[PDB]
Amino acid sequence: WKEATTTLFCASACVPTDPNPQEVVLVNVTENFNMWKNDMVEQMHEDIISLWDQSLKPCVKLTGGSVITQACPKVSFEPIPIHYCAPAGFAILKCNNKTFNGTGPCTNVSTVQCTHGIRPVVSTQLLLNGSLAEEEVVIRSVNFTDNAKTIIVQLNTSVEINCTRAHCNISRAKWNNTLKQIASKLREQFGNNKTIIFKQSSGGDPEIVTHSFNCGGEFFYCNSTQLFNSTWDTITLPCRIKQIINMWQKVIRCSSNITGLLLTRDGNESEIFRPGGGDMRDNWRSELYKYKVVKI
Amino acid sequence: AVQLVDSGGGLVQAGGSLRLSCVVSGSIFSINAMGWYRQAPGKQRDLVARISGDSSTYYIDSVKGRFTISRDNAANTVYLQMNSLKPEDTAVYYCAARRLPIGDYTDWGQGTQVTVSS
Ligand SMILES: *[C@@H]1O[C@H](CO)[C@@H](O)[C@H](O)[C@H]1NC(C)=O
Ligand SMILES: *[C@@H]1O[C@H](CO)[C@@H](O)[C@H](O)[C@H]1NC(C)=O
Ligand SMILES: *[C@@H]1O[C@H](CO)[C@@H](O)[C@H](O)[C@H]1NC(C)=O
Ligand SMILES: *[C@@H]1O[C@H](CO)[C@@H](O)[C@H](O)[C@H]1NC(C)=O
Ligand SMILES: *[C@@H]1O[C@H](CO)[C@@H](O)[C@H](O)[C@H]1NC(C)=O
Ligand SMILES: *[C@@H]1O[C@H](CO)[C@@H](O)[C@H](O)[C@H]1NC(C)=O
Ligand SMILES: *[C@@H]1O[C@H](CO)[C@@H](O)[C@H](O)[C@H]1NC(C)=O
Ligand SMILES: *[C@@H]1O[C@H](CO)[C@@H](O)[C@H](O)[C@H]1NC(C)=O
Ligand SMILES: *[C@@H]1O[C@H](CO)[C@@H](O)[C@H](O)[C@H]1NC(C)=O
Repeated sequence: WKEATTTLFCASACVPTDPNPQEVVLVNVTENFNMWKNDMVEQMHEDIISLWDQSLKPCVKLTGGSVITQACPKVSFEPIPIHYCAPAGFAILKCNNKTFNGTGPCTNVSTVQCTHGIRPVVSTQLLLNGSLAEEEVVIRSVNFTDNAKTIIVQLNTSVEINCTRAHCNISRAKWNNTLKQIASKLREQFGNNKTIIFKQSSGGDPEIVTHSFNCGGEFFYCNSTQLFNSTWDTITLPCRIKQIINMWQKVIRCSSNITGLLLTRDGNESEIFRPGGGDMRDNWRSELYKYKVVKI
Repeated sequence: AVQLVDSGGGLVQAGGSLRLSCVVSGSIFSINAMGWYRQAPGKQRDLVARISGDSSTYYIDSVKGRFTISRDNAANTVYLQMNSLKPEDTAVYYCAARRLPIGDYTDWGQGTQVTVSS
């Protein structure tokens, strides 16, 4: 029984699974987890990059000494839940503390052969269609004292985001309550009398200062400024559909559940928080935090 | 996978010009956006410029008017022409490429050192 890195297999190409799984709590066992050095995140990042490359493969043609853009059937449905599964000689430990911060000892640890159905959703700033936290909202970071270290936020009440083509719609009441919850959670870690400020991303490139995602085969970039303009009838976010063009090859509506956020802290008596992150390893890490791989 | 090679950096004087090159190799037909970051010892990263598949570009305000990012298809290269160079441009520059449809970059080079004196 020791920590190890190995290639998990996948299940729903991937192998069948779950006509009847089995979770099993290991009694009297406490296990140390570290969501920030979990090689499952690296494996899933690589798998998602390969998934996108393979989805782009049928849009090229190898005619002569080059690859040319070609047919491309647009509606390429990507997100179906996948499960990562330990191979022979290994086992996946799963934390069950509903408020686990990701870095520390879990007192209620079960053992599994496969993870839950994880939806590979590529999105920025907002985490959509993910898992929810029981009871309380959770905030997780390697080092809260260290700004520019991404802050992963898991809610307990999801927020419906209904987008059409081109804008998105969020209820002001639900989002107001969500922001209040996040503000109190941040006050817990940064100071009680400290005031929380939500402001727009502090970058410049319009590709990262927006909430971007895939809405029915087309990629949307939405100005999310109306969500981060607060200090502690219906919000319509303006959006633009951008076409992905691969540089080196020669020549509508959807509803989602907002289940998480990615924030970055500034760096007085207050604290400014801005939507950040961008790296998708934090997107996958927001779901693989309560797992680890061990060798028996 | 993808391999990026940065080159071009060196010593010049204030008001001189440089041309950084990022050569691209491997499974490159999934890149939809490349760019140049720069970092000086003791400071945070800085996305200075980026080009996308549709040839649209972005530059930070500090380099708007002095820097130009462009693409050489016949050479699989991305060029960053730096003009009116100022001492505030001294850093290690890395070229980066994105192989996911959105998000931050996925592939990075080894970096090249740009220094300028006054
Ligand atoms: C678990 O801890 C309790 C302590 O009350 C102990 O009595 C019990 O034997 C332990 N379980 C096993 C399987 O050893
Ligand atoms: C441990 O987690 C499992 C899975 O949710 C749960 O069924 C069990 O009641 C938990 N045990 C304790 C002591 O909380
Ligand atoms: C997470 O909670 C555990 C339980 O007290 C604690 O030991 C650990 O330091 C926490 N992680 C932090 C503060 O990053
Ligand atoms: C969600 O968590 C917060 C704690 O941050 C709590 O106050 C609130 O009641 C929870 N909501 C539900 C529906 O349990
Ligand atoms: C967190 O960062 C601070 C500096 O901001 C440092 O003093 C501290 O040792 C760090 N803690 C960890 C666990 O890295
Ligand atoms: C999204 O649609 C559902 C039902 O279609 C509704 O309950 C929810 O309030 C809607 N949200 C917004 C922001 O319109
Ligand atoms: C929304 O939040 C603000 C605090 O930022 C509060 O003053 C206001 O009453 C809230 N609105 C509702 C409907 O709860
Ligand atoms: C979003 O809209 C606000 C207000 O109109 C503006 O200040 C901001 O620059 C916009 N951001 C983007 C990415 O369009
Ligand atoms: C979220 O899930 C719904 C249905 O489960 C789907 O229609 C929508 O496209 C998903 N959103 C994203 C961003 O994948």
